[PDB]
Amino acid sequence: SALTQPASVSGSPGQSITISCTGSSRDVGGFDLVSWYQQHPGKAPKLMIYEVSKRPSGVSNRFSASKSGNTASLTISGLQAEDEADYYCYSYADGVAFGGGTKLTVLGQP
Amino acid sequence: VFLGFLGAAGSTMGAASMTLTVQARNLLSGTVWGIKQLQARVLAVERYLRDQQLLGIWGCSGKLICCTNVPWNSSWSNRNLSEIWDNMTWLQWDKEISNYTQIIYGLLEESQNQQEKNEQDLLALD
Amino acid sequence: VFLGFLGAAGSTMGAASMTLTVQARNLLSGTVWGIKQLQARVLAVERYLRDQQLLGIWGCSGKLICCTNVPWNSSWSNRNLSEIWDNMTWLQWDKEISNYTQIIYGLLEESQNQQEKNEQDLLALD
Amino acid sequence: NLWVTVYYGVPVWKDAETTLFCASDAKAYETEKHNVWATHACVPTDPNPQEIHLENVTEEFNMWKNNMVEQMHTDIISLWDQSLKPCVKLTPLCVTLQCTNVTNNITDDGELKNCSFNMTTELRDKKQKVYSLFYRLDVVQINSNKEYRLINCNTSAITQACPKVSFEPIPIHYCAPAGFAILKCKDKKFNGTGPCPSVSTVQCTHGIKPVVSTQLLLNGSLAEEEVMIRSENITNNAKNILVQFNTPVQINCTRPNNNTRKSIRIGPGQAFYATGDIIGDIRQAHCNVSKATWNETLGKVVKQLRKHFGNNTIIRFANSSGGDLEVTTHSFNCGGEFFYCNTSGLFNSTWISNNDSITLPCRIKQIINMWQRIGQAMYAPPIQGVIRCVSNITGLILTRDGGSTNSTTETFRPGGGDMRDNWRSELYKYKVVKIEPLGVAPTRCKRRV
Amino acid sequence: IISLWDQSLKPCVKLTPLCVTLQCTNVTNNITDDGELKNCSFNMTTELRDKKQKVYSLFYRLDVVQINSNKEYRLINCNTSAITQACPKV
Amino acid sequence: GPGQAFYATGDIIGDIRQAHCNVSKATWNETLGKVVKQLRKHFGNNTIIRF
Amino acid sequence: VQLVQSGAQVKKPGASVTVSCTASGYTFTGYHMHWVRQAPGQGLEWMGWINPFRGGVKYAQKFRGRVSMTRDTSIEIFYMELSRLRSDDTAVYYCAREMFDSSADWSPWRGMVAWGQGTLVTVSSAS
Ligand SMILES: *[C@@H]1O[C@H](CO)[C@@H](O[C@@H]2O[C@H](CO)[C@@H](O[C@@H]3O[C@H](CO)[C@@H](O)[C@H](O[C@@H]4O[C@H](CO)[C@@H](O)[C@H](O)[C@@H]4O)[C@@H]3O)[C@H](O)[C@H]2NC(C)=O)[C@H](O)[C@H]1NC(C)=O
Ligand SMILES: *[C@@H]1O[C@H](CO)[C@@H](O[C@@H]2O[C@H](CO)[C@@H](O[C@@H]3O[C@H](CO)[C@@H](O)[C@H](O[C@H]4O[C@H](CO)[C@@H](O)[C@H](O)[C@@H]4O)[C@@H]3O)[C@H](O)[C@H]2NC(C)=O)[C@H](O)[C@H]1NC(C)=O
Ligand SMILES: *[C@@H]1O[C@H](CO)[C@@H](O[C@@H]2O[C@H](CO)[C@@H](O[C@@H]3O[C@H](CO)[C@@H](O)[C@H](O[C@H]4O[C@H](CO)[C@@H](O)[C@H](O)[C@@H]4O)[C@@H]3O)[C@H](O)[C@H]2NC(C)=O)[C@H](O)[C@H]1NC(C)=O
Ligand SMILES: *[C@@H]1O[C@H](CO)[C@@H](O[C@@H]2O[C@H](CO)[C@@H](O[C@@H]3O[C@H](CO)[C@@H](O)[C@H](O)[C@@H]3O)[C@H](O)[C@H]2NC(C)=O)[C@H](O)[C@H]1NC(C)=O
Ligand SMILES: *[C@@H]1O[C@H](CO)[C@@H](O[C@@H]2O[C@H](CO)[C@@H](O[C@@H]3O[C@H](CO)[C@@H](O)[C@H](O)[C@@H]3O)[C@H](O)[C@H]2NC(C)=O)[C@H](O)[C@H]1NC(C)=O
Ligand SMILES: *[C@@H]1O[C@H](CO)[C@@H](O[C@@H]2O[C@H](CO)[C@@H](O[C@@H]3O[C@H](CO)[C@@H](O)[C@H](O)[C@@H]3O)[C@H](O)[C@H]2NC(C)=O)[C@H](O)[C@H]1NC(C)=O
Ligand SMILES: *[C@@H]1O[C@H](CO)[C@@H](O[C@@H]2O[C@H](CO)[C@@H](O[C@H]3O[C@H](CO)[C@@H](O)[C@H](O)[C@@H]3O)[C@H](O)[C@H]2NC(C)=O)[C@H](O)[C@H]1NC(C)=O
Ligand SMILES: *[C@@H]1O[C@H](CO)[C@@H](O[C@@H]2O[C@H](CO)[C@@H](O)[C@H](O)[C@H]2NC(C)=O)[C@H](O)[C@H]1NC(C)=O
Ligand SMILES: *[C@@H]1O[C@H](CO)[C@@H](O[C@@H]2O[C@H](CO)[C@@H](O)[C@H](O)[C@H]2NC(C)=O)[C@H](O)[C@H]1NC(C)=O
Ligand SMILES: *[C@H]1O[C@H](CO)[C@@H](O[C@H]2O[C@H](CO)[C@@H](O)[C@H](O)[C@H]2NC(C)=O)[C@H](O)[C@H]1NC(C)=O
Ligand SMILES: *[C@@H]1O[C@H](CO)[C@@H](O)[C@H](O)[C@H]1NC(C)=O
Ligand SMILES: *[C@@H]1O[C@H](CO)[C@@H](O)[C@H](O)[C@H]1NC(C)=O
Ligand SMILES: *[C@@H]1O[C@H](CO)[C@@H](O)[C@H](O)[C@H]1NC(C)=O
Ligand SMILES: *[C@@H]1O[C@H](CO)[C@@H](O)[C@H](O)[C@H]1NC(C)=O
Ligand SMILES: *[C@@H]1O[C@H](CO)[C@@H](O)[C@H](O)[C@H]1NC(C)=O
Ligand SMILES: *[C@@H]1O[C@H](CO)[C@@H](O)[C@H](O)[C@H]1NC(C)=O
Ligand SMILES: *[C@@H]1O[C@H](CO)[C@@H](O)[C@H](O)[C@H]1NC(C)=O
Ligand SMILES: *[C@@H]1O[C@H](CO)[C@@H](O)[C@H](O)[C@H]1NC(C)=O
Ligand SMILES: *[C@@H]1O[C@H](CO)[C@@H](O)[C@H](O)[C@H]1NC(C)=O
Ligand SMILES: *[C@@H]1O[C@H](CO)[C@@H](O)[C@H](O)[C@H]1NC(C)=O
Ligand SMILES: *[C@@H]1O[C@H](CO)[C@@H](O)[C@H](O)[C@H]1NC(C)=O
Ligand SMILES: *[C@@H]1O[C@H](CO)[C@@H](O)[C@H](O)[C@H]1NC(C)=O
Ligand SMILES: *[C@@H]1O[C@H](CO)[C@@H](O)[C@H](O)[C@H]1NC(C)=O
Ligand SMILES: *[C@@H]1O[C@H](CO)[C@@H](O)[C@H](O)[C@H]1NC(C)=O
Ligand SMILES: *[C@@H]1O[C@H](CO)[C@@H](O)[C@H](O)[C@H]1NC(C)=O
Repeated sequence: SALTQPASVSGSPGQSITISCTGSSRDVGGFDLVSWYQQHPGKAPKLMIYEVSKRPSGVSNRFSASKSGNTASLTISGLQAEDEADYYCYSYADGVAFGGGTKLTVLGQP
Repeated sequence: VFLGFLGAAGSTMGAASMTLTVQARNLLSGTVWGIKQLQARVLAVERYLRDQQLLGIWGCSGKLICCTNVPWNSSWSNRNLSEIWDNMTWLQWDKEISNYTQIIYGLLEESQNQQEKNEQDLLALD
Repeated sequence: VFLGFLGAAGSTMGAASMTLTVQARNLLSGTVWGIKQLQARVLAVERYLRDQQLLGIWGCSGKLICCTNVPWNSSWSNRNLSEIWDNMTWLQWDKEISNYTQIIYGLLEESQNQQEKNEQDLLALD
Repeated sequence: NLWVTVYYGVPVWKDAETTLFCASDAKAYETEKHNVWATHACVPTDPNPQEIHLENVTEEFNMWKNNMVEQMHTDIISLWDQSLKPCVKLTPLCVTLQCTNVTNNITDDGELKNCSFNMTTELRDKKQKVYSLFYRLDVVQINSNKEYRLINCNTSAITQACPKVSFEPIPIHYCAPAGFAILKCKDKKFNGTGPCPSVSTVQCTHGIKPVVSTQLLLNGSLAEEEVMIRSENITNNAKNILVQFNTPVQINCTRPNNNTRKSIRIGPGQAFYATGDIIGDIRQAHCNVSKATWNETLGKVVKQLRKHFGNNTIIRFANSSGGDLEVTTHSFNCGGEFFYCNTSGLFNSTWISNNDSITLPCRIKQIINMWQRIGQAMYAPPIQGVIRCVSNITGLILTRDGGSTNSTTETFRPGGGDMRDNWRSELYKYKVVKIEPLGVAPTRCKRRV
Repeated sequence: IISLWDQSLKPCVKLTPLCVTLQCTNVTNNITDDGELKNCSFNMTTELRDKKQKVYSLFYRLDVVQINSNKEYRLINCNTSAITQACPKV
Repeated sequence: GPGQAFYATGDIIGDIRQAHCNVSKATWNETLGKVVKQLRKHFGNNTIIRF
Repeated sequence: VQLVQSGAQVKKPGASVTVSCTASGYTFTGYHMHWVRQAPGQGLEWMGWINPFRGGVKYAQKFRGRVSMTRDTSIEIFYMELSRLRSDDTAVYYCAREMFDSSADWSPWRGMVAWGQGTLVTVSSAS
């Protein structure tokens, strides 16, 4: 895809983690609308971070989003067992481009 | 004092003369069922112009203060200045003078502006 | 000069001080889809009378000129006459002073007409 | 020490929005034609269209945040509805139409259905059997021969535009009331946004022909000097590319079939104008464009597009992606009946570094539901005789295609559909401003006691 | 309120072809009902003027009144007055 | 219609009951009593108020 | 708001699959509609977007020519037709409602707030 995400990240419950979305200068850096969707295994994804940093309704303040140059980042504070799902990055690369997807695992074997 | 619209309505007439500025600005306020406001705000503009036209046809041409050469007739509830300007309010005032207000306007616009403007016109005639 | 309506828009405030008689004359302009013209010609007269009321409740009562006794507060863009009447135009002027117009109008009406008009009344009451 | 002074009638304007009225030309006043679609009570225009010019003036124009186009769109929709309402309703036309193909030979495509049906006459007791010649885009088969019914007999209440009115776009001048002025940006190079160097004041605009068309700005105003490419957000491809030509491209559109009109009486005082038998040759509508002029115009457009995207790049054209018939094709009204030319032979070229005419098939669709007003569709009556109109293409409503990981050949496809762009092609250089004639200013003057 | 009420009903749907002879029967219930639920089936003009439609509905007792085989009903206020359905978008 | 739809009541899914409105008997008794204490003012010093 | 989709489909390689997504609980003619494709076990893929007002569609480069997106504003249903099906097209398809209106406050791409239940299409050369 037009973005490169970590293959799988892990963390301990209650801590904070940072998932990186690495894009070029014309997709992630050239605009300010990197979003983060939460896809549970076998279910439809859910928008949990719209715009580039703002979050839509239904999502608590445990998620935050930032951007440094052409590298976006999703920070999760206070990890919980419910967050053991996939989290996809999204950017406007002269169109629609998504991150490679990253499997999240908390309090569990790799 | 700025006590809002109609702030000193119940206060004395002498003190109610210092709040005429808040009510002089509020007299203008800047399909179906929209006809209400369109027929009301055309009534507001036509109403304020009626009072302004009267304020113009009289010897005032001025805002919130006017003095005319019509002498106060004793038949119009003869009292004293202290008995009125401090013991009465503007609410109580018109309630007893609501007899001659139409004719008081008459001698105050006819005998004044048709005379003192004509006297002023002939004073500059030379 | 008569350069048409808003003819001296980009001109300096000193030169635009003589075209005031123009931009005033064009402030009044003498079914379905015909409600537009009626609503527009009502809004126009209401806005014109709002501005005229604001002008009357000030110590002007007249057009194209006015003066008063309210001092220019040093906080409100303390400059010189040529620094404002010759270095700027009305557009940049109101743009940089689109802060205090409301409170300036309020002071102009309150501190003057509620004080100087009653002052005239009491000095003529003798 | 300084003192405040009040100036009444200062050259001061502020951005606002207000109900703009109209002003029509009195030359077409003798063409009343029983309340022509647009101009009925439009006040006469200015005999001397005074347009004052200004200097040392700069205004931050915005053709995409303009509120004049919204007022124009709402006024056009309301005027259309109010001109449609007093016409005849076609609610009894929703009947099972026994339709066969027109009397023709092989190599026909439908597109001409001879439909017979039991229509109600004047007397409620008796009934009547009448026939008409519909178009395939107007009927749909319900499922012995094949039975059809009108396309808008299940989702909308069809109404027939009473033919006493016309559809000719008449010059409409959107004029602002007292205390308001309109600022014309009379410079050559103006992309739509930013400050305008030459900002003049005027009471209102020129003669605007409210043409309702897609993929092509017919009978529009030409560009200041050279072809101009206007888009809200260059990076956005969805933003409809608004091209303004400098040379009008002639386009000759002809409905060659000689249609006869049958005035069937559906009710007491209720008429119904249907297409009788076509007398003459059965051809199909077409729109000729001189191939050389269209080629050189597309060349100018790609030359200008090579300025907003890279120094040199490859620009490609293609026929519309998809959607309703009103977007995939070029829609417009020529002689009172709206039709659509697919215009595939107009967007086909590809430019990288460095006498005849093109003919496009045009399909007619009498039952119309423009502006997507769900529940209220229109019926366009037929027009007697051959229809011919020579229009001037002066604009293009394009849209850029999505990019990729690497994009060296950007492709543009026609589009639009939303009629706000047809108005943004005329109300881009205008903006309304309210006058604030009250101004406080310091000086040495001071009133007496 | 009255004038504002009518202006919200005029653009709604009119039910003048609604009240035809309704073959109303009592809904599927047991004894000790009170009525109050009439299962009415009636012919209704479909989109096409030619074809007709045999459709049913569940009206209340206060809405229907028997006009005078089983019993036949019709809408209560469908003499007297032209019934109008308040379009449910509002 | 064409394009005119009479929203009718379909089959009632579930149990067939009738509508009702509940009102706390503790409050309603107390509310009406507070009214009688005020209503007795306008009719005699003490009279029998019946609802 | 709810986006109800069809059931899982079984198509042979080289066929054409037509999926439907019905919407409920909002204004149908004021929100874009994205068509998202996802192979089971892989990342997320985009196909195109539909504007219900006149149905202006824009497809992705990978499926331009194969995919055709339309809509019925009467029933308020988006239809996606896919031809020249290959073994790679065995995947789950979703319909994503845009977060905001496309006509207002929409220059750039953002938001897929609501999704569908997803339809699994199985393309395999087996019988
Ligand atoms: C761009 O500008 C073109 C120049 O004005 C214009 O072309 C003319 O369009 C009119 C109609 O729009 C053509 O006139 C028609 O002529 C026939 C023959 O007499 C009339 O029957 C017809 O009247 C119709 O009558 C119906 C019944 O009363 C009524 O329902 C219809 O609405 C209509 O009034 C017209 O008068 C004229 O020949 C065209 N001239 C040429 C040669 O260009 C284009 O249509 C215009 N394009 C757009 C997009 O508007
Ligand atoms: C539209 O339909 C409605 C509903 O049917 C209808 O309203 C009803 O009309 C009838 C008359 O058609 C009314 O009937 C009367 O009701 C009173 C009170 O119950 C009875 O006393 C009457 O009985 C008799 O009374 C007198 C005895 O000497 C005589 O006048 C005569 O013999 C009477 O039969 C009689 O039943 C009924 O009350 C109303 N009310 C209802 C149910 O709505 C309405 O009039 C119709 N509109 C029309 C016809 O335009
Ligand atoms: C009013 O009438 C108009 C005119 O008929 C009508 O418009 C048409 O509606 C039909 C359905 O109501 C549309 O047909 C659909 O088209 C899509 C195209 O992708 C098909 O996918 C639909 O189903 C087919 O495919 C399914 C597979 O997912 C199969 O399960 C199914 O059996 C079908 O094979 C279906 O055919 C049609 O496109 C429109 N367009 C036209 C011709 O105008 C409108 O909907 C009516 N409105 C109402 C409900 O009153
Ligand atoms: C559409 O269908 C109708 C119904 O058939 C056609 O009308 C009928 O057409 C026939 C063939 O022309 C007519 O028959 C002959 O017409 C001439 C007219 O001069 C007449 O002199 C002959 O004696 C004979 O009647 C017929 O009258 C006519 N009318 C009907 C309703 O029967 C119609 O022509 C068809 N239109 C097309 C172009 O397909
Ligand atoms: C843009 O151009 C394409 C290519 O012309 C248009 O689509 C294609 O149109 C042709 C002619 O109608 C179709 O050909 C016919 O297809 C049928 C089956 O659908 C077949 O039975 C006929 O023998 C004939 O081959 C063609 O299928 C169709 N689609 C494709 C994939 O080529 C398209 O409509 C144009 N778009 C616009 C907006 O004009
Ligand atoms: C009031 O009367 C109507 C009409 O009898 C009742 O509706 C009908 O109920 C029957 C079942 O008792 C339905 O039949 C079934 O329909 C399904 C539809 O998919 C079909 O698969 C079955 O084989 C069977 O035919 C019938 O469709 C339904 N409607 C009509 C138009 O007849 C209604 O239920 C009664 N009221 C109540 C509350 O029971
Ligand atoms: C509307 O169109 C705008 C076009 O200018 C667009 O903003 C611009 O987008 C480009 C990328 O397409 C940015 O270019 C580069 O800017 C810096 C350079 O170091 C980095 O972010 C990247 O290298 C980037 O490619 C422009 O900086 C950016 N802004 C400007 C002033 O041109 C908007 O994003 C579009 N959408 C919106 C929401 O306005
Ligand atoms: C619109 O009309 C044009 C007319 O040229 C169509 O273009 C070609 O038409 C010929 C007619 O025999 C076909 O064989 C071609 O396949 C068409 N396309 C191309 C790319 O040459 C065009 O396809 C039409 N658009 C439609 C049908 O929607
Ligand atoms: C719809 O119209 C048909 C017209 O035939 C009605 O059918 C008749 O109904 C009566 C009363 O039930 C029967 O005695 C006849 O035998 C029926 N005729 C036929 C041919 O079926 C039908 O009842 C009407 N439906 C409603 C409820 O309005
Ligand atoms: C209404 O009555 C007419 C009677 O003419 C029906 O038309 C029938 O006869 C026509 C003349 O030969 C044929 O062209 C029609 O196909 C034929 N229709 C049938 C029943 O097949 C007409 O169909 C009747 N009702 C409608 C409008 O369908
Ligand atoms: C009532 O009289 C007092 C007298 O001092 C005055 O201050 C007050 O404003 C009056 N009431 C009002 C609100 O007019
Ligand atoms: C004063 O009153 C008397 C008696 O009513 C009347 O004749 C006279 O004209 C009045 N004078 C004025 C100034 O109105
Ligand atoms: C004025 O006073 C007289 C009595 O002198 C009375 O008849 C008349 O009604 C009064 N007019 C009013 C109160 O307007
Ligand atoms: C611009 O300035 C010149 C003087 O430099 C003046 O003559 C002209 O009128 C100004 N333009 C406007 C619109 O006032
Ligand atoms: C002048 O400005 C100061 C604030 O800087 C304010 O406190 C003061 O009241 C102002 N004076 C006048 C005359 O408005
Ligand atoms: C007035 O000035 C203050 C201080 O700069 C600023 O915060 C405020 O927004 C201004 N108000 C205006 C420009 O109306
Ligand atoms: C001709 O018309 C008949 C009648 O509806 C129709 O069945 C047939 O397909 C049409 N043929 C074409 C496409 O010309
Ligand atoms: C037009 O120019 C302005 C100013 O540089 C810029 O902000 C805008 O995005 C440009 N877009 C258009 C409308 O072409
Ligand atoms: C259309 O016809 C006119 C003459 O009526 C001619 O001048 C023009 O060149 C023609 N346009 C085309 C596209 O052939
Ligand atoms: C347009 O003209 C150029 C120059 O002769 C030519 O290369 C190109 O193929 C032409 N395109 C069309 C559409 O005829
Ligand atoms: C489009 O261009 C191709 C050549 O690139 C040509 O074969 C085709 O016929 C053209 N389209 C039309 C509308 O004929
Ligand atoms: C092109 O034709 C239209 C027809 O309405 C006309 O208005 C326009 O002025 C013509 N083009 C030019 C530049 O004359
Ligand atoms: C049936 O209908 C009649 C007449 O409306 C009613 O009296 C009766 O209670 C209903 N139900 C039963 C169970 O008979
Ligand atoms: C209505 O229900 C609420 C929630 O259960 C309850 O608190 C309240 O007391 C109830 N009111 C009545 C009239 O029972
Ligand atoms: C109703 O409630 C009030 C207040 O508790 C009480 O005084 C009164 O006696 C009660 N009435 C009855 C009939 O219980």
